[PDB]
Amino acid sequence: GAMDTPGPPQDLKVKEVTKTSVTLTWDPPLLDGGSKIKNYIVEKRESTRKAYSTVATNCHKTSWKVDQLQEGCSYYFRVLAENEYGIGLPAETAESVKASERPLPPGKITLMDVTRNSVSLSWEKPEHDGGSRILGYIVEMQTKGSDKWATCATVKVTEATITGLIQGEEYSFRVSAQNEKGISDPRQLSVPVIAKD
Repeated sequence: GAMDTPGPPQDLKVKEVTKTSVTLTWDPPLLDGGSKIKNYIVEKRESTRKAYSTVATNCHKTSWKVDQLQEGCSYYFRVLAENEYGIGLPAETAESVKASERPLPPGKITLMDVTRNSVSLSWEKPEHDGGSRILGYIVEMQTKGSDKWATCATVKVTEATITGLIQGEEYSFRVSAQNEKGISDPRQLSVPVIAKD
């Protein structure tokens, strides 16, 4: 049949993303051009650059982890199959991917006020945002006796007052930071709080 370089890799996608790396996965071309695919070539393009940079020339599996990326920058990726006639058609990712990840947790939670029906909390911003700006915080509460944590506030500022508490009941609180990539581990307030006064 046809004698040619190979068709494009199929279903190229980004499997995982961190502030320093992206893992790619794909499937073999539907057409090899009549000669065995010897290897794949993997390339990256920081989105402001006109030229790709080659990351691997002898990739022998349908996956590759591209590392040493620059935090906060966005990238396109390209994979080509190669046979004895040379380099095949490119598969390129449809959208750019930003090298960033979910943030670190907020700083230590500080208990600011307690009354018979409320608790006020304050915290510092995360030590690092993972490369994507903090969008806000999720406060969760646990009531004595419960096997669950429940969201009790979603705020953009670094403080929250939780109202509607029962006098004499004991509550625990934790806070997580969120950005466009995900949500940090929660940081729990160091001690439970009895609603009183």
